[PDB]
Amino acid sequence: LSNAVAKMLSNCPPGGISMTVTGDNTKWNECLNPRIFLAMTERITRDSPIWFRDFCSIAPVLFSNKIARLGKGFMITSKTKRLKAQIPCPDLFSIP
Amino acid sequence: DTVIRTHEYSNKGKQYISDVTGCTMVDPTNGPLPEDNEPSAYAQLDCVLEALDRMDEEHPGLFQAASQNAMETLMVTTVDKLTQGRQTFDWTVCRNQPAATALNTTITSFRLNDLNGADKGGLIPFCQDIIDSLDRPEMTFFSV
Amino acid sequence: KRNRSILNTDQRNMILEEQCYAKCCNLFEACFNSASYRKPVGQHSMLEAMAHRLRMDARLDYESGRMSKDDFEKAMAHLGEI
Amino acid sequence: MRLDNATWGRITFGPVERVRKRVLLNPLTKEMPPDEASNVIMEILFPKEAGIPRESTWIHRELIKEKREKLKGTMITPIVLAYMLERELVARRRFLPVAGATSAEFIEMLHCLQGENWRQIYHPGGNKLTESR
Amino acid sequence: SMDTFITRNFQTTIIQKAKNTMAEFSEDPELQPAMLFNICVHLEVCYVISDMNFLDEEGKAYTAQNLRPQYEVIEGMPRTIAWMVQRSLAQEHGIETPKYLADLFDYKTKRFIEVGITKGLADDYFWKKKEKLGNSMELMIFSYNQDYSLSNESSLDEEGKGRVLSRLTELQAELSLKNLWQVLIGEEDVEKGIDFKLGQTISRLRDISVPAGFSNFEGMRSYIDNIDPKG
RNA sequence: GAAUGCUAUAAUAGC
RNA sequence: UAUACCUCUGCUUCUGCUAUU
RNA sequence: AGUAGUAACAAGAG
Ligand SMILES: [Mg+2]
Repeated sequence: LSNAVAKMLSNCPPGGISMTVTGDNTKWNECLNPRIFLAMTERITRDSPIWFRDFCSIAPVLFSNKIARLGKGFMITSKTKRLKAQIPCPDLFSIP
Repeated sequence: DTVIRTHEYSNKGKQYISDVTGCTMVDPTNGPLPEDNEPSAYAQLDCVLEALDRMDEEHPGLFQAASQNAMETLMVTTVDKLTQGRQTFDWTVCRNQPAATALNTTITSFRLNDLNGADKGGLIPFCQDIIDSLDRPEMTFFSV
Repeated sequence: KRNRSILNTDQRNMILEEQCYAKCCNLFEACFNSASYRKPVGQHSMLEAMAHRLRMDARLDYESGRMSKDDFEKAMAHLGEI
Repeated sequence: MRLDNATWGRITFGPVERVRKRVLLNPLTKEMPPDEASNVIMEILFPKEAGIPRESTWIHRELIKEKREKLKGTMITPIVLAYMLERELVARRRFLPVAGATSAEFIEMLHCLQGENWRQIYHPGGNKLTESR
Repeated sequence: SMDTFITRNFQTTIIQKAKNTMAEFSEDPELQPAMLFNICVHLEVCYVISDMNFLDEEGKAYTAQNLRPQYEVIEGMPRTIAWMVQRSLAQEHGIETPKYLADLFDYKTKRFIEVGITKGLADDYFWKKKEKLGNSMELMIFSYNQDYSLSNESSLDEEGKGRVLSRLTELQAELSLKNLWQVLIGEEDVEKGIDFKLGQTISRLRDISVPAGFSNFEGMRSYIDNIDPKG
């Protein structure tokens, strides 16, 4: 980075202005799509043998049909009775 | 929240039902370009490719140069490679377990479905068994 | 000492599964000392590997004079059962 | 022994331009690739379970014999002896901020050698190579 | 074909223990049966030399209670087992380990033995394998035209030397009887392609896992492979 | 007058 | 019911990926 | 009560 900054700094045209955008991307995971990653492997492995083009293709294919497990669930309680119970994710729509 | 948001940024995309899982699939790719600065998942394949073509022109042969090494590595890569990844989801018990155990439980289970590719020791023939295991009409596994 | 929360739950079972693999490995390491240092390679059986090594060990232990006839007979007899 | 049979000069206060370079952290008895190094250790500790005799086997026959003769009458666990040799045959080579000192026997003391704004003259002990000289 | 031939002649021991030696080198037993037969004969010839050759507690050779042979069959045993055995023997008796993997070892002679089977001349094939070894192993070459070429110090007795040359010609005749002798004569070469074929399920998942404006994966592949998206 | 590329149970960084 | 004023447990009540290696 | 803070602990188990 020290080397990169130095070159891109000195390469600035005389009279011009060099500006650095301290940058962050929002919803990086939520927005980045598997099918685009599939395209990338296909385009990158263009010269590779047909088996290895396919081998790579699988990982993005699994991620484009992937299923998210919802973890433990939600805990419901009565303050009066002093009772608590974990509602498992399968039984989420078991209660109104 | 993640599950909602992921679909909140893809909702204007192509929605369909998977005839494999039966799941509600949403596809934003090649979708309508954004009207505002709310997060957008609607990436355009052509633009992704053009970007990579420029990258390949700027870095000639890099793609095949990498692909070669990545491929030659895979051929040398053994199965035990998978036994160095902390807690991994084990499908036999549907709980997280140590990478080393999660694998063992999969190898033991595969053998019962006549899948011994593991035994060859290379990663490729074990991986072959994983994408074959999807074709099995029923999958058997030990449970104590 | 290992967290023994496991002793209360039905996961107990796994300790036996472990203490089995442990036995098989620990003994394999007594046959091949290099196993601790470098990953052993082979698509053949662990039993096959251990058998052949011990079979040689016994023969060379006898022919060298580290082992006696009475012991060698026992060695080849016991290995014979496998 | 190096730290003990060393001589310390003067500290100097002034600007030091430290440069981030891939240096050797620990002096080796003899440098080999991990593959070659591993095959040597096998010949020293676990002769029977060595595998295919390689050219390397002959190239370090002096080192193998020397080490085998030196570790002969010990009761320490082979696995420790194995990593102790690996430590002084396999190279620990990592990026560090250095300034006019690259020799391993200097790099090991790098923390005491300088900071951004000061410098410490330090002469280690034992021996120094004519190649490094 | 050779597939049905080897089943009749050789026992399941020699069949499998050759297929493992072939498997270790990563070559298909069915797609190269010429290479299978070569190793099968190579293995069967070696076992016949050690079959009844036993040693007593004094240290003398005799023909067959007792569980200690005169020879050590290295050919057949998996690489890492074979090498352990080869190194174990060398270091014990106190001789240098040969750089190439040996076939047999004589406990009375205290020397390694290299066995070879050749289509042409046994005398010519002796000098061919003399370039690599030199005097590391005591060669013992044979061929199908009743021709033997052993080392100056040959431990193989006259009664033993026959059994080899009998089985060498008996099988060679059995190949000429079934008209499969011609299969081994012709040159056989094939590079074992690292094939990784997709099932039906995973192939379907890939087809539904495509960007919008595509029928199936084939379509997406050809698009990325062919068309130019500049502008 | 240069190199030698790796591969922890800690901590940090980003997701 | 009971043994139980007993017995067992104190990250195992789901802790990921990539880098610094 | 309190800790704490988008959900828990304020013992769990045979
Ligand atoms: Mg961000």
